[PDB]
Amino acid sequence: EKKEKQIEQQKKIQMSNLMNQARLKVLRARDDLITDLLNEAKQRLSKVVKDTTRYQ
Amino acid sequence: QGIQQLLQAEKRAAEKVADARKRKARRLKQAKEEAQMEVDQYRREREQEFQSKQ
Repeated sequence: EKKEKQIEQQKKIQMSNLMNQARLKVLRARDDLITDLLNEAKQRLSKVVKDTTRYQ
Repeated sequence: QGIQQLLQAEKRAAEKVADARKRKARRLKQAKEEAQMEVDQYRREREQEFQSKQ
């Protein structure tokens, strides 16, 4: 009852850490879709600097 | 005669008391080694619990 209980407490922690890393992976991929969108908004802002009538 | 033979007839029952100790000296130990070889069922239980752990 000590071998079976210490294995099942670590088997649950092995599965719970797997879904913990799965939750952070979709959250980190969602952050990359905001990062390049912010990066795309920065490159399109430099084209407003390119023409002179809209920039002034 | 009668007095010397009655001490040898009591000596036959004197070995009946030593056989009464012989029946409780081995049976206390021949069953205790059977109570120590019963761990092979417990080694079978640890081997069976290593199957469900696998």
